[PDB]
Amino acid sequence: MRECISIHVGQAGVQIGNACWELYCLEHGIQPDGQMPDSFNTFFSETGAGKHVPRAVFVDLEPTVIDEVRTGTYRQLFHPEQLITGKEDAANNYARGHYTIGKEIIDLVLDRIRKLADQCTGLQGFLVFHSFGGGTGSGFTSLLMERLSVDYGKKSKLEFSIYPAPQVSTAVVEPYNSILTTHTTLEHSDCAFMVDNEAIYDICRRNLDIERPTYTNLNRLISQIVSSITASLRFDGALNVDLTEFQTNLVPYPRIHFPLATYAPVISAEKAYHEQLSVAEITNACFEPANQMVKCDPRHGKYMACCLLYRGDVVPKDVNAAIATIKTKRSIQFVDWCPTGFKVGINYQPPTVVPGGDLAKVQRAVCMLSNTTAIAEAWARLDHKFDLMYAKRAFVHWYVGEGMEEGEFSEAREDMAALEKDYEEVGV
Amino acid sequence: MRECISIHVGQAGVQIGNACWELYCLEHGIQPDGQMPDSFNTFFSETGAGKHVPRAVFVDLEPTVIDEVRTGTYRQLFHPEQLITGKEDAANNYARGHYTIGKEIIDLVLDRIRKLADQCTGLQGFLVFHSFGGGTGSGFTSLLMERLSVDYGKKSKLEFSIYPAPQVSTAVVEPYNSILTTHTTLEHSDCAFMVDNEAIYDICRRNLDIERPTYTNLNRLISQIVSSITASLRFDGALNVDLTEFQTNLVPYPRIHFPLATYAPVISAEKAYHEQLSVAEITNACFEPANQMVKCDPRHGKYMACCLLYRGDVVPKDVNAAIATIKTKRSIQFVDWCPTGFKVGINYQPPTVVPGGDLAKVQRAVCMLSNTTAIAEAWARLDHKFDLMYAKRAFVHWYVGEGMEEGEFSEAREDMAALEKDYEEVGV
Amino acid sequence: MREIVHIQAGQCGNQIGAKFWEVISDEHGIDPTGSYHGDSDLQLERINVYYNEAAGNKYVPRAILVDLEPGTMDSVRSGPFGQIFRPDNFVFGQSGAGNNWAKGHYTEGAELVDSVLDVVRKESESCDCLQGFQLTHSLGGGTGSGMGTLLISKIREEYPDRIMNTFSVVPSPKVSDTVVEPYNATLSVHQLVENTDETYCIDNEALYDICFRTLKLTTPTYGDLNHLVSATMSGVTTCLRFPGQLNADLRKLAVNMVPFPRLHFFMPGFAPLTSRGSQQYRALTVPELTQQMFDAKNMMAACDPRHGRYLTVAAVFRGRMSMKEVDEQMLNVQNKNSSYFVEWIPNNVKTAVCDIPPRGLKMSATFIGNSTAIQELFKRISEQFTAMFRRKAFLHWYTGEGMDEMEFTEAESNMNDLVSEYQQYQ
Ligand SMILES: CC(=O)O[C@H]1[C@H]2[C@H]([C@@H]3[C@@H](O)[C@@H]4[C@H]([C@H](C)C[C@]5(O)OC(=O)[C@@](C)(O)[C@]45C)[C@@]3(C)[C@H]1OC(C)=O)[C@@H](O)C(=O)[C@H]1C[C@@H]3O[C@@H]3[C@H](OC(C)=O)[C@]21C
Ligand SMILES: Nc1nc2c(ncn2[C@@H]2O[C@H](COP(=O)(O)CP(=O)(O)OP(=O)(O)O)[C@@H](O)[C@H]2O)c(=O)[nH]1
Ligand SMILES: Nc1nc2c(ncn2[C@@H]2O[C@H](COP(=O)(O)OP(=O)(O)OP(=O)(O)O)[C@@H](O)[C@H]2O)c(=O)[nH]1
Ligand SMILES: Nc1nc2c(ncn2[C@@H]2O[C@H](COP(=O)(O)OP(=O)(O)OP(=O)(O)O)[C@@H](O)[C@H]2O)c(=O)[nH]1
Ligand SMILES: [Mg+2]
Ligand SMILES: [Mg+2]
Repeated sequence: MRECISIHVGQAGVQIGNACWELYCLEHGIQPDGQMPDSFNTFFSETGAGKHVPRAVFVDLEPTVIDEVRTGTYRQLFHPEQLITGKEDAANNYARGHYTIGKEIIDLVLDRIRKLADQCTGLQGFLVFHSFGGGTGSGFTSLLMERLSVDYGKKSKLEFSIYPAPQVSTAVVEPYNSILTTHTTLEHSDCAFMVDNEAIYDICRRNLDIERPTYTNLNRLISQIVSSITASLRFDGALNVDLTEFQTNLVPYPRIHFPLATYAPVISAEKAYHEQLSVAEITNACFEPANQMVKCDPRHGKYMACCLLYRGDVVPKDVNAAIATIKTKRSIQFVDWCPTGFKVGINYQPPTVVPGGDLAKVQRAVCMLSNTTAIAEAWARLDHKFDLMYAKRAFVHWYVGEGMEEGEFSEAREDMAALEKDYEEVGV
Repeated sequence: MRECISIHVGQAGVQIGNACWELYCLEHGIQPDGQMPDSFNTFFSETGAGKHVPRAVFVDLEPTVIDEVRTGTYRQLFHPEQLITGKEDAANNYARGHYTIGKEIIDLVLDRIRKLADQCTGLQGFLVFHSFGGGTGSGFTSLLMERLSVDYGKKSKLEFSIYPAPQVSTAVVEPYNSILTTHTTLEHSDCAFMVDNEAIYDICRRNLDIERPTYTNLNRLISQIVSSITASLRFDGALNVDLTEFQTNLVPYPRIHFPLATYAPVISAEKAYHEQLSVAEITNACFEPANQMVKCDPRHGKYMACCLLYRGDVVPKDVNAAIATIKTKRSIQFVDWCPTGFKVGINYQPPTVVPGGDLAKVQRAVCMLSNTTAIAEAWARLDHKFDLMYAKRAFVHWYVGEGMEEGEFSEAREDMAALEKDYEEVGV
Repeated sequence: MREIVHIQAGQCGNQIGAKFWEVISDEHGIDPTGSYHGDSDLQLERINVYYNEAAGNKYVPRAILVDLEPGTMDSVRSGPFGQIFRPDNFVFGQSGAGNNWAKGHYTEGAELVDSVLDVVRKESESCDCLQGFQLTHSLGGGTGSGMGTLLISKIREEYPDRIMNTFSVVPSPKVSDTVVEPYNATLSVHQLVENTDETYCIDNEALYDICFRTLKLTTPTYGDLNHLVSATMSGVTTCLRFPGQLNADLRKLAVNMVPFPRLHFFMPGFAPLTSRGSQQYRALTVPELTQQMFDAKNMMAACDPRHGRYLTVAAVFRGRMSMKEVDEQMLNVQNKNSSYFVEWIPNNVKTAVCDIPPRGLKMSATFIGNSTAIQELFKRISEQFTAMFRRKAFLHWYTGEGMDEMEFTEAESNMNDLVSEYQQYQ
């Protein structure tokens, strides 16, 4: 009755969407053939006789990553005119993904978005998974968001962006892409949650006792976060939220829309036997800085808004008791102009466990979305690296040979300076 | 509903804790799996469905002693985050435990103490097990007592310390560590019970008729004494004490808090068949010098406070008659400023026997604690040893190369001279 | 029409109050669940002094239980006759006193006394017209002395025109049970000279001596001593509950006993206490009860009553007896040994007779004496105090909680003023 269209662009989007759709087809008992041997209408569409096609569009510029989805275990599932592919990749070059390569695929993917948005009645918003450092995951994401904000007006539009780690890095033309993308998407998205690779590496080392995690464990954790967001829409609870609540509750001014996400409890199968995981314990474990999924410290800033999403066997009285005993501690400090700084949601259906994974079975689980002023410090680091690679005009000719003049870098630097000034203003 | 947190530091504290948790699991019927087929609440925390985990923290700087606990038959008992280790031992160097190596651990063990003490509602005090003659057992104990007296304020903090013997010794630099830790812990502990190795060797030689005792027999006797101290909390009795009363009865002046402990009746199964063990017999027999578990002469000093803890099948009338006929004899003489010098506690549950052990089945049991002026003489012996190894500056460079000046030794010997003058002052 | 509420504070007061409610509920004939099953009619017409009607002929006591650790509360609740009380009357803390007077009066009692006084005020609002209160405690520890003292003072500032009794066991001469015992005794007596109407003094040693020389027991527990104390309490208040030929309630005993308002420390006793072997070798006559009352080794406090003189004596007899015999024998035992009685008071003895005896006795008697030789007890507290107060021993545990040394010198001067007033009249 109320629906959502999920778009995955780029390699990071395709792999996070692989883990997410595996989790979704496991939660509602659906086989990879599409048949289940009714709430799933918020994500699926019934095709004739016991066949469910999902509402997903997978788009990419390189035909190597999608053609492993078309021959994996989910060959039967997605519709063949939804997995759109290009011919040549962006080559970590935002000028290729915005101007030259991306503009022969955008009309076809917008026709598929228009066709999937006519099979609904109560369309609530889109969900776009993408990275920051990559080529198509920045340029094609910003072009897609610009066209969606022109065409679809005042509907919701959330995001999932991969935040670049401070010390750990793969590319070298990365902060160019980050500053250009954050300048261009600053006027079209509605909210955008952040996750960092290095914090999830440290989490899987310290908590889950995994010494060598590959990308499957990281994508499983990201999928757990998206599942905890949308499980207030897929089931019924005592105190429930939907997708148009978050933009009203977490974004005070229309350019501060980067909250960071946290999950709890993340423990192994061994240390779960020796622990009682009540609501006060997991509420306190959400708030200690060794468990954040972005490598920054909330002690170096003040909270502007906090939103908790609970699942399982929780009663609201000790939820209120736990938030009460959180609000007295001095370790945690909230901002002055916001005395009511919480938004509470409680759902009934517990989280399930994907077999072959690394998580254990728990009854209760929390997902936190926090909008804090610590993330300004992270912006500082990225800004500084830009200046170094703009001090000597390094790698600029690759971008200016593909349809971008030199002043765009100055514009992006000025807008990131303005954003750091806005954060400093509302914080200090 | 009222609890205690026990911390074990160093090898001697870890092994005494091994015997103590073996005995405490044997008393209340809990198997080493942590499942029994509610008094144990004062020591064990219930975890979900029939699992009781202990309230203990094990910490050492060398990983060869905790690993036997992590692999031996109590593998399934403790929480695996409560068995903390390092990488390099203190090497009998007080400066390596207090200053250099011992500071990479203390934030972790303070976090574990803070995370265990938030699950309590009636927390009554701590119990720290350590020796004197060693490196981490003196340095890490002093630094931990500093942090606990700063953080946790007015709660009672007890210690169980191995006192160095007159003749039997292992290390060569023992009196240095003893003088330094006695200077440092004198301002944060509330009561520290002293036990000796040589007197337990003579008790096992003469009473039990064991001619070659290992460390296991000594740790069984120490566990019996600590169990008799805490049985006033784990059970229900006619005239019962708790953990806060001991300091108010045994500590007249706030720097005389070194009492010595005794247990009775300690016999074999061969002499147990030929004597009736009346309450008057065990009350007169805990007051003889050949049973006192510190190698000293109680006839050469006058008593200041006594505390008797009875367990099993006793009635109060012959208890008071036995104390009355104690105070009529001439050799057992009390001090002038204290006409009332006895504190009595009586419990119901008899002492349990460990299988394969050495103690006999008996119904009545006495624990005695005594605060007397004999132990000043023992202090004098230690100071004389210090003086000889301070006439030639022997072994000092190992200390001063790790972060301790040459002023601390003169300071600590000054405070030992002050404490000797205090004992002689209140005596004469 | 005259109702009494009951407050028990401490460990010793909790045990004695538990045995008291077992004895009283056996005497009036109700089950451990609270249902009435009596065989007479007189067991229910004057039941309003201790119990409340509740919803289908169940009667609950008018008792209030307070302690600083939950151990004795849960031990009293789990035992027999534990389902009688109302569960809102169990008030407790979590901390514990540690046998400090100061930790009971100043540190934890200040947080518990609000809830205790709210329950006392509600039970006092529910009653019609009360006679007074009573409290059971001990003068040797920290919960009993400190918080019973605090509650006594608050109740006197709220209800100043009632009679407030206290049944308090005191420290023993030969052998103690706490090292800081005379400190607690001196400060608590310094408050109880002022703020109470009468106080009954019980020893643990004289109870052991009655249990050894007269009752000829081999193994006495604490249950037997708390039964003796409860027998004396019920014998004191029996004239309120049953009709008698010559009757006397609490205020009558107040008016008769204390000549000057600070001399309200008595010594009680019970009769007949016989063995199981020599039970069938004696009679049941009033001369045997009277000679067993005025006897030195029967007194429940370790003071030799022939070391001074008697001020006033009260005697409460129970059963069906003859008043000529009673009054002739009080005359006989008063002119027999005249040196032990005050010269300037004629006919020292006060007499009362109730009809219905204890459960299982043909006849009984209760003795209450107000004598001068109790000064000996007070002497042996004060000198002990001065020994420790000549050296400031054990003092910093009290001084760390909020007291000064001037309070200790004030309390010693108060107790020596009381010994002076006792030596005045002999
Ligand atoms: C002296 C005597 O026989 O008294 C017994 C009690 C009875 C005591 C009984 O309760 C015994 C007590 C024992 C001496 C001690 C006892 O085992 O421990 C307790 O807690 C007692 C006092 O309740 C126990 C269970 C007994 C035997 C005795 O209580 C005492 C000695 O304090 C008591 O239950 C009665 O019913 C009394 C009724 C008649 O008055 C007589 C007797 O009491 C007296 C003092 O005269 C009783 C038969
Ligand atoms: N007649 C009884 N006297 C008792 C009993 N238990 C203890 N005592 C007496 O109490 C004294 C020991 O301390 P107290 O109980 O008086 C002080 P209390 O325990 O009430 O306070 P806390 O320090 O808060 O525990 C000592 O004189 C004992 O003889 C009992 O069951 N009966
Ligand atoms: N958390 C997570 N990060 C990934 C994953 N795959 C790639 N990344 C990160 O994505 C960034 C690289 O940019 P990509 O998104 O891979 O580039 P692209 O989308 O394939 O587009 P092209 O430039 O055409 O290759 C790096 O920071 C990677 O660490 C993944 O599976 N999980
Ligand atoms: N009763 C008893 N005494 C012990 C035991 N182990 C060592 N001791 C005594 O402790 C002293 C030796 O110093 P240790 O306590 O072993 O030093 P440590 O605590 O291990 O600290 P490190 O120097 O880091 O190894 C000697 O007096 C021993 O008699 C034991 O297991 N039981
Ligand atoms: Mg690619
Ligand atoms: Mg070692």
